[PDB]
Order: sequence, then structure tokens, then C-alpha cells
Amino acid sequence: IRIKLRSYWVPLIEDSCKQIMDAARTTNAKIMGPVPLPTKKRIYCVLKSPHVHKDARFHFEIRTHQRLIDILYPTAQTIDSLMQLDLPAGVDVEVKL
Amino acid sequence: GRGDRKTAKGKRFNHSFGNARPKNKNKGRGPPKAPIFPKG
Amino acid sequence: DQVEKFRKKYG
Amino acid sequence: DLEKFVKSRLPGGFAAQTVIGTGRRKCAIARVVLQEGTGKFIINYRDAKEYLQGNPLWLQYVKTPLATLGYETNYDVFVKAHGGGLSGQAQAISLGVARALLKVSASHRAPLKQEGLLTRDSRIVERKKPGLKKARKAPQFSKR
Amino acid sequence: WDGPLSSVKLILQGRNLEVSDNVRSHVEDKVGKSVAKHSHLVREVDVRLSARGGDLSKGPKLRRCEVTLFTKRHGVIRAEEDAESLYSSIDLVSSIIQRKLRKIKDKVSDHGRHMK
Amino acid sequence: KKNPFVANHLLRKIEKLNKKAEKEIIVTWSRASTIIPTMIGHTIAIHNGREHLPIYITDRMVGHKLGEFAPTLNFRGH
Amino acid sequence: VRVGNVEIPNNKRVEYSLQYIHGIGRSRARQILCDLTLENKLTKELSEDELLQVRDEVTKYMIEGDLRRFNAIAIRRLKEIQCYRGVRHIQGLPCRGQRTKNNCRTLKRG
Amino acid sequence: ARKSLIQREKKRRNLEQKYHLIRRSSKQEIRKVTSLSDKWEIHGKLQSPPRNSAPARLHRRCFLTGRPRANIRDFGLSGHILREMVHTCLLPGATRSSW
Amino acid sequence: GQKINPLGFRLGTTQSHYSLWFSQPKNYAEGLQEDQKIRDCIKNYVQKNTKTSSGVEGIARIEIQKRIDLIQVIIHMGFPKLLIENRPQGVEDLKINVQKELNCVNRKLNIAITRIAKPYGDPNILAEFIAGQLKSRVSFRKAMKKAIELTEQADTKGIQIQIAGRIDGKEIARIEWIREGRVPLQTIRAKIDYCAYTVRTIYGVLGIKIWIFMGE
Amino acid sequence: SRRGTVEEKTAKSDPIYRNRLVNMLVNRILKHGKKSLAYQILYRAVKKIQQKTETNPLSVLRQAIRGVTPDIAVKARRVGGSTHQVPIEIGSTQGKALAIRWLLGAARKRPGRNMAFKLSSELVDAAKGSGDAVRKKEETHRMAEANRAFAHFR
RNA sequence: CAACGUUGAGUUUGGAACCCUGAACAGACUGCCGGUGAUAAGCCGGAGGAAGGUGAGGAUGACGUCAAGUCAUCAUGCCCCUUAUGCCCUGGGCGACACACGUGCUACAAUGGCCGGGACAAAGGGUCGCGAUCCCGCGAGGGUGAGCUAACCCCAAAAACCCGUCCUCAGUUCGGAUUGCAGGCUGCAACUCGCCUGCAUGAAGCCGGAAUCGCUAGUAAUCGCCGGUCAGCCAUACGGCGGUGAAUU
Ligand SMILES: [Mg+2]
Ligand SMILES: [Mg+2]
Ligand SMILES: [Mg+2]
Ligand SMILES: [Mg+2]
Ligand SMILES: [Mg+2]
Ligand SMILES: [Mg+2]
Ligand SMILES: [Mg+2]
Ligand SMILES: [Mg+2]
Ligand SMILES: [Mg+2]
Ligand SMILES: [Mg+2]
Ligand SMILES: [Mg+2]
Ligand SMILES: [Mg+2]
Ligand SMILES: [Mg+2]
Ligand SMILES: [Mg+2]
Ligand SMILES: [Mg+2]
Ligand SMILES: [Mg+2]
Ligand SMILES: [Mg+2]
Ligand SMILES: [Mg+2]
Ligand SMILES: [Mg+2]
Ligand SMILES: [Mg+2]
Ligand SMILES: [Mg+2]
Ligand SMILES: [Mg+2]
Ligand SMILES: [Mg+2]
Ligand SMILES: [Mg+2]
Ligand SMILES: [Mg+2]
Ligand SMILES: [Mg+2]
Ligand SMILES: [Mg+2]
Ligand SMILES: [Mg+2]
Ligand SMILES: [Mg+2]
Repeated sequence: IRIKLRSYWVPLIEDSCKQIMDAARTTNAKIMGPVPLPTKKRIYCVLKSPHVHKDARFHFEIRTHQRLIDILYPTAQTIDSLMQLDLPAGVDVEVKL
Repeated sequence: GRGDRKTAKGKRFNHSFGNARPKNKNKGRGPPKAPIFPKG
Repeated sequence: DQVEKFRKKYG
Repeated sequence: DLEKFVKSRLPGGFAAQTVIGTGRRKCAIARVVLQEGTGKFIINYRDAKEYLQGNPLWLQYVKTPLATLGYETNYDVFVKAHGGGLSGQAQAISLGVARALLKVSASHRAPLKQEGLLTRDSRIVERKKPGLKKARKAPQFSKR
Repeated sequence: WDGPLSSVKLILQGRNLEVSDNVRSHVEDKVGKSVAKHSHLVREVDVRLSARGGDLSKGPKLRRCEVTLFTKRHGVIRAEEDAESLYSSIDLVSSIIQRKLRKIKDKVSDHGRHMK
Repeated sequence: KKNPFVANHLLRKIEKLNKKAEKEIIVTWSRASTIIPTMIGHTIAIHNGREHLPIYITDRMVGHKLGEFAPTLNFRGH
Repeated sequence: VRVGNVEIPNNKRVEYSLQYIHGIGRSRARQILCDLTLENKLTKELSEDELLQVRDEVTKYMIEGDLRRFNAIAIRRLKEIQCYRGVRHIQGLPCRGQRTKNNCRTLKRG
Repeated sequence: ARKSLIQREKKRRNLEQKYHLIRRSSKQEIRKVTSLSDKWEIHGKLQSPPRNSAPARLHRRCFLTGRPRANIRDFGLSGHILREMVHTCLLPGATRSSW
Repeated sequence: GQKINPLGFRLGTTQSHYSLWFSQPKNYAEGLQEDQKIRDCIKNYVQKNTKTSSGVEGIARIEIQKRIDLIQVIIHMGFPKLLIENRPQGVEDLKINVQKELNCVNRKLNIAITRIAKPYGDPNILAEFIAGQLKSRVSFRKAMKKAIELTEQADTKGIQIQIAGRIDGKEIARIEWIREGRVPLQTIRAKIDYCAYTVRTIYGVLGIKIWIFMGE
Repeated sequence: SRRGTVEEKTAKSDPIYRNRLVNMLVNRILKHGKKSLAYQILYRAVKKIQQKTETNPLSVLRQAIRGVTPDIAVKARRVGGSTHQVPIEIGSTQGKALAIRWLLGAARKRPGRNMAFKLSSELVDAAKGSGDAVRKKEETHRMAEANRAFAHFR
């Protein structure tokens, strides 16, 4: 089983990863690590003022960080220990089986 | 020339890849400029 | 001839 | 042909070998494997003069780290590169060579620092700033 | 308007207002006097008219004239006037231009012995 | 190989007026639609945005649109 | 050589010489040359055999007189039509949907 | 802006929903099926549904104000409100960014 | 000159976000929309049900976290004596309306109210307070000074208060402001709580900005 | 430059001949930063100059520049309300600069076919003291000496 | 990284040794040495070091000024319209044209233009989407539709540059305006007013008066690539990304 975490803020995502990795390390299944994928980062620029001045611009991004987690062998206890998991409200998880 | 839609340059500037500036090696370019025969 | 010219295109 | 000379001279990939150095400058990265004997410059499975085009300049950057030494006929260089343009890749080659050389014998240090071949050129491209045409270029401007 | 000033660009722009024939002629006269004497230096005359007050907006009936001159060598001659009538305004701007102008002629065109 | 164009309403009007064989003025707004042979000799009044302009259709017209014959811009002189 | 349609390519490569006929651009040029006739040289170095072929081919494509009267009857027709483009031709203002407020100068010089 | 504009937009959305599949259908019909003098009639079907039914007719407006210009799609917000909201931290993941 | 909303200036440093969820770029617009709809609802409700019973209702902020199953609304609030004490506790009475708005398909909603202990160490509340006293046609001097008092006795290191508009119904508008203690606006390490509020008087609008500095 | 002065930059060497001089010339002949092309031009110039004459081009450089190096020029000063042409003397770096420049300009204005040919032609003419680049320097000296009376620092 | 063979590759092995990704951590402080300086802050130098004196760029903009700009983003005091100054629709119009003023792009050629054959990026975006392969077309495109919710697949051709062949001084193989013919695509609809292709057409224009602007290093210059808006676009614009790379104080 591979899980793709994607989330905005960092601490949340690696603590979430930490929960998953320890809750699968406990149930005795082998893990291929929390592999970082390249951070996809989107830029938008906008007009600062409501009118006229074309030069005052505002740059904001959205950074999205991707973690990969490869669990090797899917024990019943492993699948349940990771299906149980409480992952904070700001992370997304994808499960490829 | 960059303003010539009849040239590889001009096509490249106008973002129109067309007869002069072909998409692949199998699309027909203009009739050939191949023969010259200098011997000497 | 613009009528037949038009009919050669479409018909 | 040259691919078999590179492959047969080097079984262990690019990572294993004792003497390796890594150049990077601008967007170009070059990994460098140093070996003993003859002298041959193979870059990405093609010749030095083939690749670098024989712009005297670039070639000279590449060979320069071995001319402070004189090891021109003593070493064999195999590098792989990507990113950027060939000028940069050349510069990179230059640096990675220097690091490899400092890996083989540390005594080389003093020549290489006196020439200044050891430092990472930090100069890179500056980003484009809003309201400006490119970098520091400000649009044509009328006082009236 | 003038021929000796033919080398000069008279640019007359109403901002919020409509320009008449009497404003035309009057502008040509009052700016004409100021410019005509110093014409060798002068280049472009930019006159904008702004009206406010009365029935248009709040506040007194202000009419405000802004002029700008340019010379072959020195840039930026700016003059701003507020008054009752367009006519009054113009008369004022002329009064100011004249002074600044002959101040420039004074500086450079005096063979001023500037030692330093 | 792709159809030319004409407005539906226009097309069927021209059909009816062709069948019943009378020349009647047609007020139309379709400033796009093409003049197809079967409308020739008719008089069509096209919208210029304020007025309808009567135009007599001829052999030459076919292949163009309607709006070429109703100038939209009123300009004579500075 | 003259006889190529009453006009004179002079002392150059054949293609860029052929072009001097109003009616031949680059395409017809290198097509006629490098497809039908097959030979590329200077102009005066053209052997009679080649020259004949050249004339006969170029004679089947339109040329200065025929083209000029072709486009002229085009324009004329449009003007008679009283359509938009006609109006513009007649008036001397640009028809391809280019703005008149500023730069027409090429077509406005007339 | 005017409330009426926003309403115009809404009624457009509705009509386009209603006729959506019909549009795709008549469309593949004129695309796939030959005979010019047939395509007259299927183009006669085409021209029947209201003009306010064509996707081309739609216009995105910032969902908060409704300003017709300057809408970046990801947010459905106009530049200005987007800015304000980025400062009160309502946009998850938004950061004043300097690269 | 213009400053930056000192909120937005420390983002991913000394300040968190408010909406805590994630979405794929396409859904992101929709999700945003949804947050807005409920923040609106929950503001309205409380406004009308507390100002009917005549009290000062600090609604300090609204945090929303979306999880695939349940979406959770955390209301930071200064005095929930007006939301709890009423018979239909704000919890249920709101849970129903908010769950009407967003959707109930694949999303069920939970509301939780949190008591922000020191109400005058929160700018937002304080500003609503001054807003009340000024809506009451108290002179702005008194208002400012009372606010400063309340706050500094409520545990605060620094405060800067600014009020702009037609002050005292006088025809020409102006800008009055008071700094108290220490307010670094440029230090990113400083925990800074800012807020912006608007007031509708007989004479037109009045802006209030409040800066509050809680240490490093 | 009101405050800071300028640090010195590493004087490079031309790859083939290992000269500071030749390198100077290839940098000033450069346009649109194509170094690739500039080297080609300069070397086909060395090749035409070894073609026409059997003398060592390395030396014809030294003659070409010794030939066009001005030791003095003027500068416009504002002194006591009077605008003077005061004959300021020139530093060596500045001399080499000026030199290579007048060379290059007179080389760009030539009637010829290539740039290699032009550059070679003007190197030949300047080494002989026979050309515009030299004449130019002598004019600068003529207009320095006429104004010799206005250098009060003399 | 290496291997097996293939241009479709595989998921087919090992390695984690290079690279890369991204998280944590270390590092630069005039910290050390010498010289200067009232002792002081510092200033010139030297070492080590990838970096040395804000290492380089960015976000950051005090009290205030201009009763600056914006009641057409939003909000709002007051004033005014309320079978109309509000609302629905189809056509027009914002795209006019004696001119003037400002910003840009292309140019005026051999440091070049054309052709043929080779090589090297970055960062982006992409499920009503990006679309390989194959087939029809000289060509835009048309038919087909893998693979891809993206370090996987696609847009994708990087271009300058280089090795060859032609022109070696022309109003030309410069430059490409204008206009005609015949097409393609989007979209109910391309006449006013879209963009793109093929054939033809081949204006001005030989570096530009007075004046005037941008720039101190990865900068200027020069070369292309992407994005947002978006059915399609007027984009040469704006915001970004890398390639090559100066002179001067
Ligand atoms: Mg050309
Ligand atoms: Mg285009
Ligand atoms: Mg094409
Ligand atoms: Mg084909
Ligand atoms: Mg960068
Ligand atoms: Mg750049
Ligand atoms: Mg601009
Ligand atoms: Mg740009
Ligand atoms: Mg409104
Ligand atoms: Mg639209
Ligand atoms: Mg301020
Ligand atoms: Mg000093
Ligand atoms: Mg493996
Ligand atoms: Mg040091
Ligand atoms: Mg710094
Ligand atoms: Mg004002
Ligand atoms: Mg105004
Ligand atoms: Mg209003
Ligand atoms: Mg109206
Ligand atoms: Mg309408
Ligand atoms: Mg406009
Ligand atoms: Mg129009
Ligand atoms: Mg432009
Ligand atoms: Mg796009
Ligand atoms: Mg296709
Ligand atoms: Mg001419
Ligand atoms: Mg010429
Ligand atoms: Mg300047
Ligand atoms: Mg688009």
C-alpha cells in the first residue's frame, strides 16, 4: 500500500506522517519511508490598489507538500491500525492499493 | 526577419508553426532548395 | 460568375 | 565507440568510484569521474571538442584545472552533465574536476586556491521585478 | 496667435470644462505676451483648465489654471493659479510665467560670472 | 465542406416570398447571414442600428454577408 | 535572359532571378526550378534546352499583365458592389480591420 | 455591481443547464453527419434554443462582489477581495511569497 | 505611507490560519465559497439573537477545519453568556442552520464554542466595544481612554488604537490615534493581533484599527 | 561612484596566445555577448595579417596600439564663469581603452567585406602609422596643444 | 546510478555509493591574526572558508505631505430618479480619422539573411483538460486516441550557438508594410471587428534634427520557453523562466 499525503503547512504533514509510520512500525509491517516529493508551488500576482496604479503588485503563493509512504506487507492488523488513524484536518491522504 | 510569417523566424515569433516551421520531420516543407552543382 | 462560384463551394 | 570506452573503463556507475567531484553553476550540474592515465575528455559519451564546440574559451575552462598541475597526460576524465548551457556545464566540469583533484591528493590545495578554482560561482540570474522591463531595466520614461 | 512663436507648441486642454472662442483668443494673448519676449528659449506651452464650485460642486466658484513650460535646455516650468474667472486665472498664470522665465534668462543668459 | 450561414427566420421568409412570387421589402437584422442565390432581385432592408436600408440584391452579391451593404458609421468630414 | 515573359532576370542564380517576374514569389520559383526543370546555375549559363523548358512552364502560370488585370478587376468589382471593402478602397482607408486613428501611413500616403 | 447583472448571470446558468445535453447532441449531429442541405435543418435546430443558452454567453464574476473584470479562477474572487482575505488568513496556504 | 496588515505579514511564522482545510485546486473555489456562506450565517444569527437580548457579544473569530467526514467550526468568543444561557443553546440552533447551508451530503457538521479568557487582550472584541460606546455618542476621547484602561488592566504589553472618520459629526474628517507601551510592527517575531472594524453613525462611517502586542 | 571606488577585476588571458592584450580586444569587439563569434573574427584577422605579411602578429599588436595611444587629451572645465578646454593627461589603462576603441570604430567604418578583413586592414595601417585611428590621435594632440595655455596645473 | 534488450518499453533486477527531492541541523560573528587609530567605535590589509564585512536578490514603506487617486470593485452620510435616471431583448457603439502627444514591436543588412545536418535548459500548466501513435492534407488542420488527477504521461519544437552549401553590397536571398485570391479553427453568429495557413503583392526605410531615457555583474545587450485572463482572441502587453554574456567609474 502506498499513501500520498498532500498538505499546505509542513509541521502538520510530518507529524501526520509520524503517526502513520509509528502506527505501522508498531503493528510490524515494513515501511519504505516517508519519501518527499517535489513541492508544487503556485504563484499569483494581483493589483494592490482598486484603481489606476499598475505597478503595485502583490505576490502570494500556495505551497503544497507531498509525502509518499510505502508500506510493504499489508497485515490485517496493519490495514486496520492505519484505517483507524486520526490524521489532522489539514492533510489529504490518497490510498493506492 | 522576425515579422515574416513566410519564414522559420517569423513563424516562431508569431507562434504559428506552419509550412516553413514544421511540427515533425514528416510534415512537408516548401519545395526543395537542395540542388546546386559546384565542381572545382 | 458569383452564383456558380458559390455553388462549386457548397452545392 | 566512445560509449564502450567509457563503459569498459567504468563498471561501477558514476557513484562508486573513489575519485569524483561535482560541479554546479547556474542551472547546470556536472558529475565528474577522475581516473589515472592517458588523457581523454569524454563528456556525456561524446568528445570534449565535439561537445564544447571548440570554442577555445570553454575548452580552456575545462582543461585549466589540470594546467596548474600539469597532469594533462596523467589523468582521464569522464563526466556527465545536464541543465543550463554548455558554457555553464563547462564551468561546472572545471569545478568538479578541482574537487576530485582535492580528493585524490590534498597537497594540490595551495595551487588551486591561488588560481581560485575552488569556489562556487554564486552569480546566478536575477528575477524580473514588477513594473520593470526585465531585471534592472526600467521602461522608456518621459519627464513630459 | 503668433508666427514668431511658430516654433512653440500651444496645447490647450479643458479638464472638466468646455473651451470657447474667447478663451482661445484670450489664452493666445496672455500667454502670447509672456512667451513672445523670451521666445528663443521657449518650446512647449501646456495649459490645462479646471473649473469647480457654483453648480458643479461644493465650495466657491474656483477656476484654476495650470501651465507648464519647457525650454531647449531647462525643463520644468510649473505655474498653478486659483481665482474667480477663467480670465483672471489666465492673467495670473501669465504674471507668474513671466517672472520664472526671465529668471531663467537671468541665470544662464546673463554671461553671469559664476566663479566656482 | 462546412455550411455557409443564414438566419432561420430570414431563410423561411425568403422561401415564402419566393413561392408566392411577389417582391416585398424584408426588414431584417441578420447582419451576418450570407446571400444565397435563391434571394436575388428581392429588396432587403437591413438594420444599420437606427434605420433600415433598402438594398437591391444582384447576381454579384452572392458569397458575401448582408452587413457589407449597410454602413454603420456616419462620417462625412472634419 | 529576356524572353522569360518580356522581362529580364540578370546575371544571378536562377531562382532569385526568376522571381523578378511579377507573378513569381519564392514558392513558384523553387518549385518550377527544382521540380520540373531540375537544374540550378547562373542565368546566362543556362543552356538552350533548359531555357525552353523554363519558358514553357512559366507560361502556364499567371504573370504581370494577366495578374495585374486580374486583381484590378477584383478591386473594380468590389467598388461597383458598393460593399464595405469597396468603400474603403475607393476612399483610400484600410480594409483589413486595422485602426484608422493612428497608423495608416502606408495606405494614407496615396 | 448592479444586482440585475448578477441576476442576468444566474438566469443564463439555468438556461444552459436546461439545454446542455441538447447542445452536445445537436452538436455531434452536425459534426458527424454529412449532407449540406441536411445540415441546414440541423443548424435550424441549433439556432432555436435561446441565445442565453450558449456556454459562450456565460461570464464569470467574482462570487463575493460580482465585479466582471479581474477574476482569477482558482478562487472565484476578484483581485481586491482576494487580497484582503489573504491578509485575514481565510485562504488556506496563502503566503506573501518572495522567490 | 501604507503598512501591511500585520496579520498577513506573519503567515506561517507567528500566526496560524483560520480555515485549516485542504482541497484540490478545482474544488478550492467551491470550498472557499462554502466557508464564506457559513461564516456569514453564524455572524448574522448571533448578531440578531444577542443584540435582541441587549448585551456585548464578542465573536472573536471563526476557525473552520474541513475533514472528509465532519466539518468543524470553532468559535472563539469572549462572553458566551448570551449564546449558552438562552434555551436553544447556540450549539443546536446553529448546527441546524449551518448544516442547512453547506450541504448534507458526505458532510455532517460539528460546532464547538471556545471561551477566550481575556476578552480585552483581544483587539476584535475591544473594537466592537469602542464601536458601541461611540455609537452611543460618547466623545471619542473618553472612549479611547476607557479602552486603554480596560485593556492594560486586562494584561497587555502594548496597544495602538486608531480611529478615522468624521469625528464628533464635525464636517471635516480626521485621524486620531494613540500609542501605548511598545508596538513593533516590523518585527516578525512579535505576536501581533490586529483587527479592522467599521461603524455606521448618523454622520457616516468610522474606521477603527487596533494593534495589540503580546510579546516575543 | 560618489562614495565607493572601484576594485580591480582579474585580467584574463586570451586562450590561444595567453595575452592580456588580445583578450582586451576580443572583449571590446564583442556584441550581444556572442564570444563564440568574436573569437572567430579576431583569429581570422590574425590569419589575414599573417597572410599579407610574414612579420609576427603578436608584435603588430604592440605597434598598432603604441601607434594610437594618446598620452594627453582635453577635458571641459568650468573655471571662473569661463568654460575652458583644459588639457588633462591620460592614465595608462585609459590609454589602452581609447586606443582599442578608435581602432575598433575605424574598423567598423571600413569599406570592406568582412569584419576580419577590416580589423586586419586597420591593424596593418595603424602599425604603419598610416591610418584614421592614428590621425584621430594626432588631432586630439593638435587640439590639446592649441589649448595648452589653459592648463594652469602645468 | 549501473545492467538486459527496445524504441512502446518493462516495473525486470541489484545499488543508496553520484545526483536530485525536502525535512532537520551546522556555518559568517569584524569571530581570529597584523597594521592603523584618543583606549573607543571603527577604517586598510591577511588567513582560513563555498561564501567577509548589509555575501546576493525579495517581502518589508515612521510621524506625515500632496484638502493626490478611487462614491465604477466593496462600504457608506446626504442629495436626487422612481410607468423612469430602474428592468428585458436584438442590432449598433466603446474598433470612426485632417492631425498631435506617449509606450512598444520589427527593421535599415554580412557581428548578417537562406538552407541542410547536429548539441545543451529552466520553470511552469494540464480530467468539459493536456493530448503521444497512426492515417488524410503542400499547409494550417481533419480522422484515430495511448498515457496522465502528474518528479510517472502530454504541451515540447527550446532558440541563439556550431559544422557544411549559397548570396560578398544592391533598396538585394535586406526589410517585410499594404492588398487580392484560395482556405483552416473557435463559436448560434467572424461584414462592421477574431486568429491561423497556402499562392501572389513587395511601401517606406541605408542608423535618424533639436532634445531625451535605461543601465555598476550575472547587470546591459541579445536568444527563445511558459503562465494567468480564456469558447477564440487584438499578447509585440503584463507576470514569470532560463541560454549567451560585456565595457566604464
Ligand atoms: Mg528574409
Ligand atoms: Mg499572432
Ligand atoms: Mg501552421
Ligand atoms: Mg504528411
Ligand atoms: Mg532563480
Ligand atoms: Mg535573462
Ligand atoms: Mg508599463
Ligand atoms: Mg517580458
Ligand atoms: Mg451596489
Ligand atoms: Mg467570454
Ligand atoms: Mg502613515
Ligand atoms: Mg568623501
Ligand atoms: Mg532498485
Ligand atoms: Mg580575507
Ligand atoms: Mg542582504
Ligand atoms: Mg481632489
Ligand atoms: Mg478626479
Ligand atoms: Mg451611489
Ligand atoms: Mg441610461
Ligand atoms: Mg445588446
Ligand atoms: Mg479602447
Ligand atoms: Mg467601428
Ligand atoms: Mg506593441
Ligand atoms: Mg493556459
Ligand atoms: Mg491531433
Ligand atoms: Mg525608398
Ligand atoms: Mg545598404
Ligand atoms: Mg537618467
Ligand atoms: Mg487563450
